[PDB]
Amino acid sequence: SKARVYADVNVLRPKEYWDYEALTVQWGEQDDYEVVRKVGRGKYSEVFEGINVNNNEKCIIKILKPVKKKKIKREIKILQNLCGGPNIVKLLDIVRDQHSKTPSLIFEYVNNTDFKVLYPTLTDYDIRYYIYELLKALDYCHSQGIMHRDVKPHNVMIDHELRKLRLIDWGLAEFYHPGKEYNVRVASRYFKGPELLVDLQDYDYSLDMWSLGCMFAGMIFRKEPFFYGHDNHDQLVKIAKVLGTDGLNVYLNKYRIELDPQLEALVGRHSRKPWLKFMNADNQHLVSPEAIDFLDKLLRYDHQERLTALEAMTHPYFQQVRAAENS
Ligand SMILES: Brc1c(Br)c(Br)c2[nH]nnc2c1Br
Repeated sequence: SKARVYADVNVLRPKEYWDYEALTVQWGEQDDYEVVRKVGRGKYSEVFEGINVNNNEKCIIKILKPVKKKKIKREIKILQNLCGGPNIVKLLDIVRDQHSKTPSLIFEYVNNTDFKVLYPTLTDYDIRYYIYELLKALDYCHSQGIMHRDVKPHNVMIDHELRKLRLIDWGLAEFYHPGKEYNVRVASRYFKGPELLVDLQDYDYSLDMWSLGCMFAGMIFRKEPFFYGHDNHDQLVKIAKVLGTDGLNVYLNKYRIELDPQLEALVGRHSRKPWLKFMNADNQHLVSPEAIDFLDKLLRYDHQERLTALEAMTHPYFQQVRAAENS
């Protein structure tokens, strides 16, 4: 399997662009940034809200904990390559300490609304507007030969007050290379594409479109995790119960994959449940014929069949968002 679009972008670019292991970061000054309060974490990092002590501007400080070398360079190089792109979080500086305690990434400030409280307030047009803005980020990173791999509500920061959208946390992002076998342990369970669930390792940018599709279904149908599995195996079962098992079998046959007999039985046999069955009076105002059509073109087993981000932008569902953008 090879990406339908932007498959050879990294080949055409110099080795330095995509060879992140050979990256010699230019460290800034840790003194220029004070850490104020933790909004951060404990996976591969801690995120805080701080200020730039040279202009008093707020910023986001991400401190990398027990996450050794490869990954850090990888995230830094992808961020530098994308800085300036439409709706891509902006890496302002990269600092550390002279003596020991290591890594810290500085970002432009971002101001969120726990997506769980925001999504219910979104109107039909707001969803169209924000998904379209997210589409600009993915088409840009993809055209730059980069896969995000962790698209989910938490990583799509939305400042509704300012109608601003930022795709954050590129810690799981990677450069795309034709035929390369990637790690499938990426994304968050509910947004994992079928490829990752059946171990199809030579995936591509289309993985992000499946994640986007899961978010979209979740937003228009008012069903937060649209595909709510309990584990990686049960995630595939939940997907099969909606898309149907006939399409799953076609996909496996095409890419020559055979499921673990215990997983195959677990998935079983299911008919395709039409998208209209998730519609109700609660989400009615968000559903339309075009919204169902768009979603249908994103949530396809076969990654090669899914709409690319660019093609997604021209779907009729966005025609209004697109027009307003003219002058
Ligand atoms: Br909250 C938050 C914000 Br804001 C940014 Br920016 C992040 N980048 N990586 N992880 C992040 C988290 Br958690």
